[PDB]
Amino acid sequence: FTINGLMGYYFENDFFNLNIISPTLDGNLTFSKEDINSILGNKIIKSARWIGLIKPSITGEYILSTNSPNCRVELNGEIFNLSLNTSNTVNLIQGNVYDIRIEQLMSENQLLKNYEGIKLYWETSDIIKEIIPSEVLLKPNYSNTNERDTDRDGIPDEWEINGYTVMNQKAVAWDDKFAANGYKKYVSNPFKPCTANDPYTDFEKVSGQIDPSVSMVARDPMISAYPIVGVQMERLVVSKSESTSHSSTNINTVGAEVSASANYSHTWQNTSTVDDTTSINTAESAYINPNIRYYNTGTAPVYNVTPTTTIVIDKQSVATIKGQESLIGDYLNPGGTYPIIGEPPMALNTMLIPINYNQLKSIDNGGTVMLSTSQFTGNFAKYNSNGNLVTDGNNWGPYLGTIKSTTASLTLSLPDQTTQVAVVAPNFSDKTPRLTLEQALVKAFRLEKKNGKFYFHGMEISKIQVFLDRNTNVDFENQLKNTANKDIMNCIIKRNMNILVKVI
Repeated sequence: FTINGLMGYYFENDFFNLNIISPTLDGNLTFSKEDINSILGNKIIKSARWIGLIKPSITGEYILSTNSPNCRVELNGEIFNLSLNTSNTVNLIQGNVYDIRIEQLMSENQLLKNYEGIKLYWETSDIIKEIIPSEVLLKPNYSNTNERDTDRDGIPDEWEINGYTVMNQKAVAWDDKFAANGYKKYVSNPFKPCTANDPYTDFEKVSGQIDPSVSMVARDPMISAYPIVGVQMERLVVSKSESTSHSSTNINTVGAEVSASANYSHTWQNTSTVDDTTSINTAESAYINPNIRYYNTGTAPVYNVTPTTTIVIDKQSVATIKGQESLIGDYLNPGGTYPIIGEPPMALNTMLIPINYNQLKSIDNGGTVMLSTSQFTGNFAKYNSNGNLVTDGNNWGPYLGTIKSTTASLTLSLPDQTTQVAVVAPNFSDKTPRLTLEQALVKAFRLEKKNGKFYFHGMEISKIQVFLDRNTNVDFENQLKNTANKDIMNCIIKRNMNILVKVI
């Protein structure tokens, strides 16, 4: 587990006031001077405070110590460190974890670009001395509490407002110098430990402390962390009721007005071409064997539940694809299929769906079989504080709710297929932050700026079309008219802002 060790906090002020927040791999709470070539003179780090947990591997009398520099330790009941070789010890047991802490207060920074180079060793009964391995050390769960950093989530309101970027260290946003090398600025809320309205928190996200499977686009505190299942068909095979195999394509819906929706679905057509060449009365039905596969265009992964799809023609339903909960070959990987292309699809009527002559004459005239996957998802991955294991919690469902109410839509299809994402954004009609169509299209589909030019792997942006919603269409005629394209920095977004994006 990459994210395994103790979380550190450094301050330029001799008495805790923030400056930088970077994790530590283990007992060596260092910060090489080669990782501060972005901070002005204020490299001479002054104080520090490492918090986190600890889970030994055997009940024994441990002794925490460090080379020198003034420091204290809060190992649940006792103070320690300083520099002494004696100490008063402290009992630690296997299977038990212990919230830590490590104050530091060096006044004179004789070390320019101050290495600080603080080392922490622990000696048990046996004369075995060595830096605490990252196998016993663990970071502090930042996951939203139960029922100056106001929200209480490992960040300062100053950084949540004025923003904060994150290199392999994480720190405040410094316009010029930083965005130079190419870094995504983070905007956050101070009264919502999790703006995107999700399990994970602001700090946890940007840092990475989250589900490894989540889509990189889901690493911002402004970009939700949910999945968006759905079901696609690959070929329908109908016959007589005691053969009509048809290969067709599927598409990702983005219904228009005359949309405050965001559920799941998949339009469908029928290749009316003659696959070779070529007896229905009226009082006859039909037997249809269709095969379909799942799709995950969300920013997260699904585990337990298997959503329920609603197949229909015109408006006349036909069958429903009830998903089997508590059973899945392999999770529904973010942007993955179930089964995967590495296996065979799953026919609704693998080895019934009826229809009447009136329906049989309406399914072939044009061609369309709607599959509107409702909105049902199983359990997700919650970081376990004690053992430090991303395990199957207890459901997803009640998570989608708050999301939509505070997040706006946004779909694509650049890479090779479709990718739906949600973008946090308050409503027009007070704690959230302000977002625009740009910054939203910079953390929704990863499209930064090399030289202030919006690009996608080099691919121009003057090579992608648009597909907003009727509302925003006129709301864009207002937003635009007031200004003039080029700026692209006045195109604010609101909740339920249905938006799509093709590509030429």
